[PDB]
Amino acid sequence: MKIWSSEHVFGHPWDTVIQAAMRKYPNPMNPSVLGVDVLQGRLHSLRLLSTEWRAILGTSRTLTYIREHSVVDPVEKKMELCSTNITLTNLVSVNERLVYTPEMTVLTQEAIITVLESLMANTISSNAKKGWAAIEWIIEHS
Amino acid sequence: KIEEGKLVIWINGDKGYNGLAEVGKKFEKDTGIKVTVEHPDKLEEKFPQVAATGDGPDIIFWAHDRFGGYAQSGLLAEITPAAAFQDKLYPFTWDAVRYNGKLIAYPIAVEALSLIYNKDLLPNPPKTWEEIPALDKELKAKGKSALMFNLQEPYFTWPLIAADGGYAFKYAAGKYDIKDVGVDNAGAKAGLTFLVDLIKNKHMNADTDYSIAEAAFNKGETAMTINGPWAWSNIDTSAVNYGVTVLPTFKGQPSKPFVGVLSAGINAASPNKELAKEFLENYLLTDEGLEAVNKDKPLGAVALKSYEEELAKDPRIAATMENAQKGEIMPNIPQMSAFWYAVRTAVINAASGRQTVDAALAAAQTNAAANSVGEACTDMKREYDQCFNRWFAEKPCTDLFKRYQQCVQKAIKEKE
Ligand SMILES: OC[C@H]1O[C@H](O[C@H]2[C@H](O)[C@@H](O)[C@@H](O)O[C@@H]2CO)[C@H](O)[C@@H](O)[C@@H]1O
Repeated sequence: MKIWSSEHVFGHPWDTVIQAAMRKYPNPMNPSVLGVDVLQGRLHSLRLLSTEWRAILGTSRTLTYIREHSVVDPVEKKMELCSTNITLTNLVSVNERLVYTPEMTVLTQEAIITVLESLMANTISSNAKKGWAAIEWIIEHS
Repeated sequence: KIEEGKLVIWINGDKGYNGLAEVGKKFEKDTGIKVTVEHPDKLEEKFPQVAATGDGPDIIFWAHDRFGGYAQSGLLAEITPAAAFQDKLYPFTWDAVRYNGKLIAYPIAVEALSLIYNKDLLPNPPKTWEEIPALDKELKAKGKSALMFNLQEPYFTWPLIAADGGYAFKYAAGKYDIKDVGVDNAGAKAGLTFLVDLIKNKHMNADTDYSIAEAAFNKGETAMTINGPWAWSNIDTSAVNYGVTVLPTFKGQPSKPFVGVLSAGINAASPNKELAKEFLENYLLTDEGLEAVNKDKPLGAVALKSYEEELAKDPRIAATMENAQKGEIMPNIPQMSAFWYAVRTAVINAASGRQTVDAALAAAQTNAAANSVGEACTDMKREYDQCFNRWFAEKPCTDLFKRYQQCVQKAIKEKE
C-alpha cells in the first residue's frame, strides 16, 4: 500500500482544461483508448484505456487495460475520473478532481497502489506529471 | 442478418464492378445462386460498421492494408485454399493477406500508382519532380498545366512524401514498430514541402480531387496525372494518347508508392462461406474471371500466374511493376487505419495552408496513434469522438455512437 496525493494548478480556464482532459494520444502519453458507455440530470462517461507499461514486463507480457469512470454532472464546475487495473494480481486506483481555485483551474489527485511497489508508485506519479503536461499540450494543438 | 443461399459482394467504386457482375452472372448461370455486386460509398468505413453487427456483404474487396484491422476485429473468415490452389498465385501476394499466420483473404491483383502522361502535349515526360515547375510554367503559357492528381487521398501524395525517407511504421526483423511513426522526418517534410511549394507557386490547386484530375487529363487540359491501373479504362474512352511510366524522382530518389494487393475477404458472419470460396477460387481467380474484370477496369498485375504472364506484355503493367518495385508493400497491421487519416489530414491542412508543413506533419505523427481497442473500429471512433467534442460546445451524435460501440464491443468479447 503506497498512496500519492498531489494537486497541480492549471493556468487555464476550467472549460478548456476539461476539454483537454477528455483527449488522450498526447506525445507524452502512448496509451490508446475509447468511450464505451456515456449517458447524461448530469453527464457520466465510461472509457477503456489500454496502457502499455524486463522481468516485470514478462510478468505482464500481455497489454494492461485501464477502466476510467468519470462524471461531469453539477452546474458547479466539476469532473471526477476513476481508474482501475485489469489483471490478476494487485490494484491501482487514480482519482482526479478538476475544479478551479483562486478562472484558472486546479486538480487534486490520488494514486492508491496495492500488491517493487516503490517502482509502481514512482511510475504512476510520473504518469500524472506527464498527464498535466499532455493536457497543457492538448490545448495548444486542439 | 446476411442472406443464406445468395452472394453479395462489395468492391470499391473505382474498380471493375460491372465486370465482376459478369463473373457473378456466370456463377449464377452454373449454380442458380444469385450474385449481387455493389459499390457502397466509403466502403472501407462501412464494412467494419455493418460487419461488427454480423451484417454486410458475403465478400469484400479492398486493398490488403485494411484487412489486418478487419481480421483483428473478427470481421473476416480464415480462408483455406488447398496447396494446389495456392501454387496458382504468386507467393508474395499470399503473404500480403496473411495475418498472424492465417490467410484472411484471396489476393487478386497488385496495384501501384504510375505517372500518366499525354504524348501529344508531352512526348518526353519529366524524370524528376524538380522539372515540373518549369514544365508547368511553359504549359500555362499555352493555357494548359503540367500535372494534376488527387490531393484529397494521401495514397496519391505518399509516393512523394516517402521518396526521401518518409515512412509509416518501422520494420525490423519481421515486426512493425508501432511506437515509431516516420511521418514527421526530414524526408517526409521535404516531400510535402515540395508539394506545398507547387501549390504556393500556382502549379497546383489545393482542392484538386480524383474527378477533377481525371476530367482535366482526359479532356486534354493537363499533360500528366498520377493514378492506378483502374483509371486507364476512362482514358481509353477519351481520345487522349497516353503513356504510363515511372513516377518522377525526388531529390534523386525514386518516388515510393504504397503498394496494395486488391484482396477479397469472406465476411466471418456469412452463412455462405463455401459458396464464397467456390466463387472466388473457381470463377474469379481464373483467366476468364480476371479478364472480365480487367476488361472493365484494369486490375494491375494480377496474382494469378497464368493470367499475369499474359498481362505482363502490356507496357502499362511493366510500368506499374517498375513503380511497385521502387515502392513498398503496405503494412496490414491494424494501425494503418489511424496512419492513413493522420496523413490525410496533414496533407489537406498543409496544402490548404491551415497548417505549416512542420506543424501538420508533427500533428500527424501523433495522430497516427493507433487510436482504438477495436482494430477495425478506429474510423467509427474518429467520426464519433470528433462529434462529442463539438458537442462540448453545447455542454445529436447518438447515430454515430451506436455504431462505434458495437464495433469495439465485439473486440471486447475476446478480452475482459
Ligand atoms: O488514401 C488512403 C487509402 O490508400 C489506399 O487506398 C487506395 C486503394 O488501395 C485503391 O483501392 C484505390 O481505390 O485508391 C485508394 C485511395 O483512395 C488504401 O487501400 C486505403 O486503405 C487508404 O485509406
